[PDB]
This record gives sequence, C-alpha cells and structure tokens, in this order.
Amino acid sequence: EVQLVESGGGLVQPGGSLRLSCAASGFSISSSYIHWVRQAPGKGLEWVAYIYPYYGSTYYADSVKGRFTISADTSKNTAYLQMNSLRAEDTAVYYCARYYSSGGSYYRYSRGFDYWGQGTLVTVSSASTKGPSVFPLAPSSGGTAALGCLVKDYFPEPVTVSWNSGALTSGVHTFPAVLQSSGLYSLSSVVTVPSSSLGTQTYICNVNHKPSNTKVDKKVEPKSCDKTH
Amino acid sequence: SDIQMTQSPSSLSASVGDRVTITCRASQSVSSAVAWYQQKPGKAPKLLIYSASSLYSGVPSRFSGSRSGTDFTLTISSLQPEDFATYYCQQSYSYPYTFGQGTKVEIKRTVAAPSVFIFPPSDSQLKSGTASVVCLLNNFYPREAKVQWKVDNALQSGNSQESVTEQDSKDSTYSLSSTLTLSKADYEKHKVYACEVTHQGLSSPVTKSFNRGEC
RNA sequence: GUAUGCAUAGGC
Repeated sequence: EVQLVESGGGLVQPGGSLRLSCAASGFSISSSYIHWVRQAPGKGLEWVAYIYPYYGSTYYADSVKGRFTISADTSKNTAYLQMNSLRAEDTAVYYCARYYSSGGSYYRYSRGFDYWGQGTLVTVSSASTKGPSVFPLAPSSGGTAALGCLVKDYFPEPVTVSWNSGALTSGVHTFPAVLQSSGLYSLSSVVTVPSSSLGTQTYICNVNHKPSNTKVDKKVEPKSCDKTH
Repeated sequence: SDIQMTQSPSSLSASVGDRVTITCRASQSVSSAVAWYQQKPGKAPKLLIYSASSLYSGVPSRFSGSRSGTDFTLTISSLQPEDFATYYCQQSYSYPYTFGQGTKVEIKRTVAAPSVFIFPPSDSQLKSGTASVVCLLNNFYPREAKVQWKVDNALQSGNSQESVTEQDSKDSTYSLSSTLTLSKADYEKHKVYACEVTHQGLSSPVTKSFNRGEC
C-alpha cells in the first residue's frame, strides 16, 4: 500500500520550464528520504536530487544544479521537482524514489531505494505534438496466425497499446517505437493467435496517445478477396 | 569530489543455472553503503541488496552480495529466465549518490528459428499517399538476424527501419519488426514485395512475399 | 554486518 506516482511529464521546448509531481500514498513524506532519478533513452540511471522533508535538507547533482530545485508539500503529501532552463539532454524518464528514515538509515547503511514510482517521460524538443494514425496488419505459418496494428507518425512518446481492452495478453509483442526521417514516431503491435480462431474471436487494437488526447480502437480482421459477390 | 562507481562487465550472456558475478568498484571509500537494483526494460528498478550484504524483503535467495574493500560483488547463484535485466549498483555514502553504469544480463537458450510473416499496406493508409510494408520475425534466438527487402528483385536500402523486443523473460526469445515505406505512387508501380530473412536456426534463408493487387 | 517501522531526529 506504499506507493509513489509521478506526474507532469511531457513535451517542453528548450529553455522552458516544467514541474513534476511525486505523490505519496500509504506513508507521510516526512518519514522518508525522497529522491529523483532519471534515465535518458538507452542510458544508465542518473541520480539527480533529493529532499528530506523533516529536516528540509537537499542536494542536487551538478548536471541539474542551479536549474532544478525540489520542494515538499506536506498538505498534499507530495514532492515537486521544479525544472528550469531545460536542455535537450534533460530528455529522459524521471523516477521518484524513497528510502525510509529508520534508525538503520541514520546510524547504519540502509539507504537503498525500496519504493519507486512508475516513471514519467520528459521530452525537451522544439517539435510539435502530433497524434498517430492507426493501420491494420491483417492476418493472411503453422497452426498459428499473426496480426496487428501499425501506429504511425506521432510525437512525442509514449503511446500505449492493448488488445481487447487488455483481455488478450499472451501472444502480444509491442515493439520499441522508431524515429523516422520526418521526425515522427512509428511502432507496431503484433499478436500471434491460433488460425482456428479468425472466424470466432474479435481482435481490437486499443491505442492511446496521451500527449494529443488521441484514443483509437482498431478492429483487425483478415481481408476479404471476393469481388464476385 | 564525487564518488565514481565503476561496474563491470558492461554486458554478459550466460545460460540458465549458471552462477553470475557482477562487480562494482567505488573510486573512494563508501564504507559498505552499497545497494544493488534490478531493472526490467521500461520499468522501475527494484531493490535487491541494500547494505553491501543484506537481502531486501521478498528478494529470492539466489541473489547475494558481498564486500572486500572498495570492491563490491553481486551474485546470482542459478540464473533464471526471469533474471534478464540490467543490474546497477549505487553508493549511499556521500552525495550525490552515484550509480554504476550498469550490466545487462542476457539469458542463453537453444537456437530457435524466426517465424516470418509479411504484411501488405492497408487500403486506408494508401489514400494518405503512403505505403508501409511490415515484415515480422517472431520468437527467435540468438538476437542477430538479417532482413532484406526486394521489390521486383530490386534490393531496397535506406527506406526501411527495424525494431527488436527485449529478451522474453520466459522463453528467452526475441522478436523483430521491419517496415518498408514507399510513396503510394512507387508502390503501385511494382508487383512483387518480398522480405528475405537470414538467421542461424534457418538452414537456408526464408523469403515471404506478396504481389500487389493480389487478393 | 540485524528492524525500508517509529521518533526532538540522534533517540525507541
């Protein structure tokens, strides 16, 4: 029941400013050391800052120092990361994490971060928000058949895809998005299913691009080749 | 000055049941305050070890860690298909609390051949004046593979992009997706669209094609 | 090298 949730990520222009929120449940932030850790695309983890709300003590990594400050709101039981003068290199997933302030955390070494948030993506770019188009990949190998959606020309990341409202999980692969020469993202989500089931069962692509408020349900079915009817 | 955690190797591959050791060295004395984390792709890191030796609640017995001096070691006793991840150390001794650059652990398994599929463009896409053709390589191993598009025997280069999934944490396999993009005009000016797949589990390359305006 | 809970918080 202890949890941390990030909010406030999204597209921001170079030099602009952003405010991330880390919202705590099942504990008071005053009892814990709240940290921010960020990971740039295909990069390792980087420790950036922390606050201890009881003392009010803070520290900032050089990379963010003077452009970023952190604040605690005990009323909202939330920590905020105020990011200013954002740069392209600041583009990353931003995690809040904690360690509990325990006798052991002080006199001894138990500092490891026990609870993390899910992350929030911060994209620092001049480019403009644009929603995807969704195209079917229609099944025509062995006793199995493959089908999917092609989610094309969107920006920024992310896009989430589920199948039959999340009922269909096994069989699914959603591929890492690719950046095209246009500057827009494309990805495909594929599912292998028994070929026996193409008549019977419905297959629906559920596509969500939160930055542009675009949600699409795409029903994928094999194409029909007659033409004599 | 800031403490550096130098973690090695950058990456490793090992089979199921093997013992794996990842090591990390502090550039200065961190006095035993070291944690180890497991990060699955696209997901929050999970705490494994928190002092140089202590096991966090709920973490499996196969994970252990130990310290000699500034040298720190994480040990997986018998590698499991669920153990695929990147593994990071960190020091809590002095701010900033620095991470090692990480170690990605791939799990070896027996060679498997890609099941190949090919997807012609939708009609819907076509009216936008673009044609995307997708070639799917599903559930294979090892990760190296090759996809080559041919349009009426003309080899296509510079007009495609591919993406590979992270190793599956059950079957330890991979999946690949390749997209060939064309103007509709160029699409409707040709007939045979094919993708040829080269991999080890294939004794000979596989080709999967379609003809434009076919069904 | 032990309590990722509490707590004027350098104590329980």
